[PDB]
Amino acid sequence: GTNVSIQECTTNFRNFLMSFKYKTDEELYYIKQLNEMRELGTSNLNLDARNLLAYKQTEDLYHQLLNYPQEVISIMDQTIKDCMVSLIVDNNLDYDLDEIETKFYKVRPYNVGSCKGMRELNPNDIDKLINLKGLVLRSTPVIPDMKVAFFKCNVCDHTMAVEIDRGVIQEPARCERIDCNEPNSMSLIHNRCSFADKQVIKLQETPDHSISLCVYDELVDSCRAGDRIEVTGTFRSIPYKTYVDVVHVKKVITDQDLAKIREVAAREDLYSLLARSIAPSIYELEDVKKGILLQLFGGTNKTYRGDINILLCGDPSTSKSQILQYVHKITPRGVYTSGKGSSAVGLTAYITRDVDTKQLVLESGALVLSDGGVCCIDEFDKMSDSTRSVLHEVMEQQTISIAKAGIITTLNARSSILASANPIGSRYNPNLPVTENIDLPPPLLSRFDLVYLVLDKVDEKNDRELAKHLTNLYLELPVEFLTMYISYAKEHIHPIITEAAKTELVRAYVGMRKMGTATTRQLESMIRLAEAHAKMKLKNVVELEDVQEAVRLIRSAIKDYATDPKTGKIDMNLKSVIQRKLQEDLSREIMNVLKDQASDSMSFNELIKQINEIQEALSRLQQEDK
Amino acid sequence: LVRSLSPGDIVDVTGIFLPLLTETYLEAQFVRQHTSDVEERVMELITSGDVYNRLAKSIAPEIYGNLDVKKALLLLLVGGVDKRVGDGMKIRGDINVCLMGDPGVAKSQLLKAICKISPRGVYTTGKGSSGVGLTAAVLEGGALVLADNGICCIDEFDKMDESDRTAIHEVMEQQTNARTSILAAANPLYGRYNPRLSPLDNINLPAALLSRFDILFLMLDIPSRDDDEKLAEHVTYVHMHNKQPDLDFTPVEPSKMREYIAYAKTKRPVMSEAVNDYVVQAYIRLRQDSKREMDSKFSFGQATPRTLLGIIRLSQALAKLRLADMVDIDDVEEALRLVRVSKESLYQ
Ligand SMILES: Nc1ncnc2c1ncn2[C@@H]1O[C@H](COP(=O)(O)OP(=O)(O)O)[C@@H](O)[C@H]1O
Ligand SMILES: [Zn+2]
Repeated sequence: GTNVSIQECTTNFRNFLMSFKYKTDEELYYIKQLNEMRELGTSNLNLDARNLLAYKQTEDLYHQLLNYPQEVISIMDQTIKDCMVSLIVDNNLDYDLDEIETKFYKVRPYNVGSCKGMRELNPNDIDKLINLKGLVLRSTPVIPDMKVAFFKCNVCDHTMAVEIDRGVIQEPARCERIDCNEPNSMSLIHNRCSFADKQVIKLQETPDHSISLCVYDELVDSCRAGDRIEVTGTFRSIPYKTYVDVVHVKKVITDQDLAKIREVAAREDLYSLLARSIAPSIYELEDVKKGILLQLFGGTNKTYRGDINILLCGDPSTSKSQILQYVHKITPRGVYTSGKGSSAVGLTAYITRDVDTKQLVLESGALVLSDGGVCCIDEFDKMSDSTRSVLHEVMEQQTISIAKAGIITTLNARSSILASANPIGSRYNPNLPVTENIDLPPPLLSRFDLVYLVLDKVDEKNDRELAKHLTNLYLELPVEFLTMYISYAKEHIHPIITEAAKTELVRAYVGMRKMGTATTRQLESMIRLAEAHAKMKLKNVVELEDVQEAVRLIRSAIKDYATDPKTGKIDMNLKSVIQRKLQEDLSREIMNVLKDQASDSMSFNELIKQINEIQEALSRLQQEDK
Repeated sequence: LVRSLSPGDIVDVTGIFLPLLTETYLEAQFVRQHTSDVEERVMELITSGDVYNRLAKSIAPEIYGNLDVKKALLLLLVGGVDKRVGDGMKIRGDINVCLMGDPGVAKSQLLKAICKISPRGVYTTGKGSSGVGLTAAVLEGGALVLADNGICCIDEFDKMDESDRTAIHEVMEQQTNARTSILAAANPLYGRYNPRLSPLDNINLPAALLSRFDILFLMLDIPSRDDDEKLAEHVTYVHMHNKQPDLDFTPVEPSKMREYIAYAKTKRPVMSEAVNDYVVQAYIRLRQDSKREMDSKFSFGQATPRTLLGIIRLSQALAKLRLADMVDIDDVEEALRLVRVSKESLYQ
């Protein structure tokens, strides 16, 4: 039989429809919406199906409804019309009822509890209500299907209206007129009938493989290529192909977690803790910790994207593969790629026409699959020139335009790029300029936001610092919180640069400008990194402290202070006479200011701000008893 | 009975074999899948003693006396110890060794021997077979996937295509699964070696892949009357008699060699604080002096954390080879010995 009882279920829902609340949170849910639905000129309701698990009896209905979803929905349609009629004229709150009474309605639950996944379903689970999620790839054009058949008698012109029931066409045998009764006289007119839209949308399903979905009526063309989708429909396989008759589609934590987030947000060692906790296997590298982390935070997206990209110009023995391999896991799911093992087709796509669909179809490459996420490109120095040409438009407009035989179209591949590149030769050569140690053209090398020069020096002292860190780690914040933090930060914070932070950028950029390769590309990093720092701070505006720290980070990443302004070479070491004179001149002025004020002494905090606009110099004076 | 069968399962299935020509099929009815005994042999091995060298001496006695090289094979066959540190970060438990040398020295026989000894060994020559030898095809996995949790032996490594070597680098770095111990053999790029040139100049492979190796022994087919006299006598006796001329030594049979390696595989040695300080002291001592070796431009590679972690894996292997529950200093010194021995071939 049927688990659904016609009168029992409509009574059970009637109690739910008038008594449901979540636990001002105390207000009833649909006591408010019922009036709003009568106001609406819509033809259906997307029912808040998460309410079913939020109430006791509704979950019991769900298990009962698991095998009979159609019957209740059909009953709800009449119930909706009856609810409209009762609220309009029986409650005497409205009088516009004519169109509603004659027409037909539907209801769509959208947040039902998910099932045990696609591949885990069973032959008896066919025709049962399910809930799935996935990504839409392709869409078929509008396909009409028969609903009403129009027959005209070919000898007397009499017309009949015949409607299909359960997919059956019934040909009348004789004309229904009293006089004209010629057998088989009824004829079908193709273009006097009535049709309904049927569309097939292709979904890449990730169970709680790709499944070809199906939609009907107003649900067609509501789903388009690249849409992020959750499915509430019926798993189907009929005499046998696996497909889902989509009933509804969705186009898309505790307060204790908020307390946990705020504790890390409030503590002063926030940046220190993040570096200390992001990569246990990698020792120190404070700036590199700040670098990739700011890539994951990302800037703000306005219409101007925040896709920060980083080049690791380190020596070819520093753990950087140990990072990006680890980055691919910790980050929200992206794609791990190698420049050596990738091609222009491999990154972008292969696009071709389809006979059935009569419009372009795409086979997404590595780069496109990372749309909206993060991708890692190892062996960036070994990428083919044709493939490298793609990145120019990717890192300037996040789009790729193709114009070849029979195909002219543009795509979108908005993504973040993490790039690691060994120096030319077996090791970095500081005796040559930095731009000559990197095997990348200036047009491509300029558009990266951050370039990091990680060098390894043979120092016995620093060797023990690194060695004892690793050697004891393999004897004998968690990733769950870290991902929870990043997802929280990306979700909420959209900082806006303040007036004070804006003006400092001018002096910061001009200073690098007059030292010239300081193109306007690096000015993008002067805002992109600024927003990502405030987002980590969770401050809803970008602070000047974020601005100056990011500028310092760019300076430290490129090592400007250790780079020759003449030929671009790097100092190996990065007591001097200039240190002497500065200390001497500082000491001379301190001896005056300490006594020029109308006191024998003053606080050192005020003294520093008086002259800096020091501790060693005054300590030496104390040693000399001055 | 559904979902009792999965692809790749070696099973015994009972069913009704069912069908003017008639096609046939079977309706399954029942589905099933497919130590003191060896410890006594282990006790005999312990009774004989010299376990570290007996196994190395037992590795292909028909091959000339590359004892220090075959010792690397013993540790590679045993392998290191994996360390999932946490947060998804990984440290490989495999050992990679290269075998460079001139052609005609029959070095490929050791590749056959090691692959034969290992129960999960896959053998490969030159470029991948029809391209599908690497990665997978429309998926049918290649040699590297086939040798998962095993050993892959490659002859003429340098001749592999860029795509062939590209898949090699990912497995050498990520082990995906393609958890493999890589044993490579390659002829000199010029046909014959030139000691006056750097190893990178004499081979097609760059430093990016060679730095991923643990031990990088080089074979030089130097014509010397002294050495060749012993090797010729060694080989000519191998053809005359079905055993090596060193009849005073009784080699361990491959099954027992395999069993002890499997027995060793179960163990897990752990570092002590005494060896912990010794390892960092030896690392610092070797790294600082190795600067001169690279400055002389007459050494295979500079001392980097490849040496620190390489010894750690080798010391773990040596300790696990000795069935030791903890790592000792002599394993570290022996590991340091073999690493330093490998450089000696460049100075012939
Ligand atoms: N600072 C470091 N922290 C941890 N491991 C390191 C460090 N420097 C080198 N290593 C080790 O050296 C090896 C080299 O790997 P890596 O530098 O990531 O890529 P590549 O082998 O291409 O240089 C790795 O196994 C890594 O564990
Ligand atoms: Zn008629």
